[PDB]
Amino acid sequence: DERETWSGKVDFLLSVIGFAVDLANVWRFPYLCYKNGGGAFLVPYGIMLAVGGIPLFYMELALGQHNRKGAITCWGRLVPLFKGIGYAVVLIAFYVGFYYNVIIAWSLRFFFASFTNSLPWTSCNNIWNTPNCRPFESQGFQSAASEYFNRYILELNRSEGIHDLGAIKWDMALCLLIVYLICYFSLWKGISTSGKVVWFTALFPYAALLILLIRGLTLPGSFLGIQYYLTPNFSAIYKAEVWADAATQVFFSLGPGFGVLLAYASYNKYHNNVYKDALLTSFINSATSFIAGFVIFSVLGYMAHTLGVRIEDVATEGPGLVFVVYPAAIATMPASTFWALIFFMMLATLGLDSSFGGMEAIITALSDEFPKIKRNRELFVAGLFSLYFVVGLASCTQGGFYFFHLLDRYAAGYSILVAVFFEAIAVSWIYGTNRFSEDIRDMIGFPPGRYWQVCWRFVAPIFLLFITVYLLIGYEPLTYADYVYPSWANALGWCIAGSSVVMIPAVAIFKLLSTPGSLRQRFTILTTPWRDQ
Amino acid sequence: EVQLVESGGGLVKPGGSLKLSCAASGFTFSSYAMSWVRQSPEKRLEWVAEISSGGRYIYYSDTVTGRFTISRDNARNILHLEMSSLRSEDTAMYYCARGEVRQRGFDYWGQGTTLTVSSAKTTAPSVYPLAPVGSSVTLGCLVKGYFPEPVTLTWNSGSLSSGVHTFPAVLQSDLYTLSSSVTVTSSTWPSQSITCNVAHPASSTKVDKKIEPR
Amino acid sequence: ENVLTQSPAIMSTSPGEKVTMTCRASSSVGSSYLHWYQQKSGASPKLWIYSTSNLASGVPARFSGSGSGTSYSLTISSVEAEDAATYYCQQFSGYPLTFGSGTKLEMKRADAAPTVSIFPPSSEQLTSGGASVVCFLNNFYPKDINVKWKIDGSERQNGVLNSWTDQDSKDSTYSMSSTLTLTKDEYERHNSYTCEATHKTSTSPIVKSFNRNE
Ligand SMILES: CC(C)CCC[C@@H](C)[C@H]1CC[C@H]2[C@@H]3CC=C4C[C@@H](O)CC[C@]4(C)[C@H]3CC[C@]12C
Ligand SMILES: CC(C)CCC[C@@H](C)[C@H]1CC[C@H]2[C@@H]3CC=C4C[C@@H](O)CC[C@]4(C)[C@H]3CC[C@]12C
Ligand SMILES: COC(=O)[C@H]1[C@@H](c2ccc(F)cc2)C[C@@H]2CC[C@H]1N2C
Ligand SMILES: [Cl-]
Ligand code: NA
Ligand code: NA
Repeated sequence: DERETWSGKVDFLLSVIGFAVDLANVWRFPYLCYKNGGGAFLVPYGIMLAVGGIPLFYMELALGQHNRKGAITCWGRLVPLFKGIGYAVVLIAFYVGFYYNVIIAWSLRFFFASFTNSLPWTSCNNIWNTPNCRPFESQGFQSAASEYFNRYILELNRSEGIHDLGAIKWDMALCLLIVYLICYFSLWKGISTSGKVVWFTALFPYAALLILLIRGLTLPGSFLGIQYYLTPNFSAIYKAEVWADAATQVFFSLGPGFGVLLAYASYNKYHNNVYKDALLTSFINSATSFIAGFVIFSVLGYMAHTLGVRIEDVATEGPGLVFVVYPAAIATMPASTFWALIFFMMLATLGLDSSFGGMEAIITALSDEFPKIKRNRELFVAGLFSLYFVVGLASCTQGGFYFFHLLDRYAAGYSILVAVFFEAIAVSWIYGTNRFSEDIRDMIGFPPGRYWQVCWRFVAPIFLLFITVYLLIGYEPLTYADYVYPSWANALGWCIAGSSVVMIPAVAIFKLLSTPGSLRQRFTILTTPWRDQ
Repeated sequence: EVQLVESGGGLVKPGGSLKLSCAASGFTFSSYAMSWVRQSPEKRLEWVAEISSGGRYIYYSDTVTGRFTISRDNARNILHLEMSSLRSEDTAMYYCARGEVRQRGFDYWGQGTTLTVSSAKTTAPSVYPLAPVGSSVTLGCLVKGYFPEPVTLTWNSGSLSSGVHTFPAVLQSDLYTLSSSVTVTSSTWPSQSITCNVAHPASSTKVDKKIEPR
Repeated sequence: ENVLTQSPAIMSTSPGEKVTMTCRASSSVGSSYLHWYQQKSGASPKLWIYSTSNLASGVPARFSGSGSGTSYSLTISSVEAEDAATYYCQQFSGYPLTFGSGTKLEMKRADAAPTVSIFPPSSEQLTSGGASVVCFLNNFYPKDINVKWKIDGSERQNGVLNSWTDQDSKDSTYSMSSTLTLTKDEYERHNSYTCEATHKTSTSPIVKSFNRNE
């Protein structure tokens, strides 16, 4: 009956804080505030967070602390018919590990390359440069920080597509190995250590954000970047695309449906106030994004003033923001080597605690389903990370970015949405809100308010569908720069995107032919919760 | 709006079994965790059993567990409590409460039903008129040797409300002895016919005892 | 169990005074899990103060709550007569749930001497073979009084039944009924009957005697 528990309350919180906080809080968010009406964007963001995000963030956490088991077993016990939810969710977190950990590797490679008196990405007279190189971003040209990250670090120029991955960057394979070594000795003996490793990975970014906020705000032209960041424009409120961007970002920044919030909370005490944990964590997540926004744009404004570069050419999203745009600015300011070291170290610690939970979601949900590998945690996570590293060598290739970009757009993008959708429908309609409220009451003390109950069954499916429907609208064949992916790569992507949620009906169908009885007397069996004995 | 009524209850011999019920009204019953709380004759409160809004989580006290069985019927809005192997300690006024929110406690309490677990047998009371061997004359009404509680004593069919003192029953030799005094003017009686009435339901004994001088 | 102890058990107080009842737990109790209940006589309890300090609905602002860990206290700023009841504290921290022993509020009054009335055994009781001499003691304060049975100048101290009443809600006095129960024979070998009330209101007892030869 007894499983292990967090060796301290903060361990759990820092684990959930650490997972939820991501580089997406750095480059997805401050960009969205920029393009969708400044401070006015906080209104659809705030509302979508209140009625959509936090309710879902709460739900999975509550399920974790209640059913006390991983993603596969929790949904198997909740609703036997939709046990496939547990399966679809876990291997989603398995696919992500194939491309997400290469971001941390990039951050380490830059950290190792920052040990110098003159940063290598400042000049345009290097071995890797082209005549189209300029000291900073410009319309029609390339920058020094861009060609460094592209032609030297990635050597992406030597690739003609995903069909041609080229050679293997062993300086990159080393960094990837280093990452998996760190993720290894952190999750190897479980929450006893992983609940302590997060004390660094989830706290250091805030330390770095502090001294980057100070450095960023002392720069000349820092206040100008703040204006670009938060100058109100309530015309965006009328735009549904803004409400979509607000809804999307809110949902993807809290990250339910990875079975990690489910896994993490499953190590909590049964009578732990999980309601306070959900509200606290979700806020800090959104608050972290807000803080990071100042850090970026104070530096971004500094470039648009004392370096003479258009704000349109620096207000960038994606990895380009912190691998090209931001380091270029650091290179100009005094004590550049210092800011460069702590910035890339921040980026590394921003992904580790997220990767921890992503991997932990796998290990935990598998240990509760198959008792054999629970006694074999070390030997299992050995082969798992070895598989990650082996396949991860494809990410360390010259055309490794093309493989990374394919998985990024397919593996987690759509697979999550229709998985979390079935999560909300199962709990609120199949399982039912009235007995879910009964569980939470028995745990923390009080049944959820009418607000959370309405949000869980009416607002949540609409919210998720509203996001899913617009992501369908803005779809266009996978493209990066000039390179258009061949339609077999897109087909390959949809397979990886489909191999997840294909578990929902498949397991439902397979677990429907058993056990014996009429059609009506089997839906009853497969909707009967495990705790009716 | 919110109203809780407790039925069942009565006299049960040791080892026996009785089912108490609670009829709810004025709220969505399937949204409030009910709970039984009993009160010993020395006016001491003691929690017995809690049942969830869906009746999936059950909590008992250790002095009670193994014997009692709290039950719920959210369809007809009724709360049950089935008792077995009763002992004399279980003698109390059992209340019906709805403590759905823990950090608040029981917000509404029912009227309460009385359970007496004794081996003693029901006997009828003997009512004795008490008459004086003065500004105001005081006479009495002795009700001796009945079981179990309770009884209903009033004066002149309850026309009088004060000047009257009804003393509580005191158990002795498995029998209760109750008394009551009424004070009137020296004019009023004996010119009036003041009478003591006593009503003991358990034994079907209804008496009136008009009091006379010398 | 998490036994709650309240002090003090009976508390006397004249209207206007400030009173403080305490509630200490054997184990540490969450602050938002301790609640208070008021139970007036002959009525079911009511939620009075939930979550330590938060007053319930309908509770006047004269009430307050304070405390933490293993020490809590309810406090009435200015006591009114309608606050005369018994107050139970209750911890919700863990199961099984436990109530405090409870504290009892009783108003203060200018001390009054009892109106003692003595009664001969009814002729009907003498027919059955018994003889109960009843002695009523009405309207005194404070509650503690001591009755004294004497027959023919000799102190008889066995076979009597005492019964006090609850504090009156109008004049705040008490009343007691002593019932010397005798067999008819023992009733007749003996000449006289006397009940004496030794109260603090008087230096010497209030005596009441009657005889059959008159
Ligand atoms: C912009 C950054 C700095 C802060 C983000 C604002 C967020 C954290 C705020 C704004 C509006 C807030 C919500 C307003 C409404 C409620 C109802 C309440 O019963 C639960 C909390 C909840 C859901 C709040 C949660 C926190 C909330 C979502
Ligand atoms: C603008 C930046 C620099 C502010 C830095 C924010 C830091 C200091 C804040 C944000 C989140 C906070 C943590 C949130 C979670 C907990 C759990 C709580 O039980 C102990 C405090 C602790 C551990 C907090 C410590 C302080 C904290 C780390
Ligand atoms: C690609 O998807 C993600 O990165 C999600 C999350 C995460 C989930 C799984 C994983 F293996 C690594 C990270 C990290 C943070 C929280 C949810 C969402 N991210 C914004
Ligand atoms: Cl965010
Ligand atoms: Na995030
Ligand atoms: Na992270």
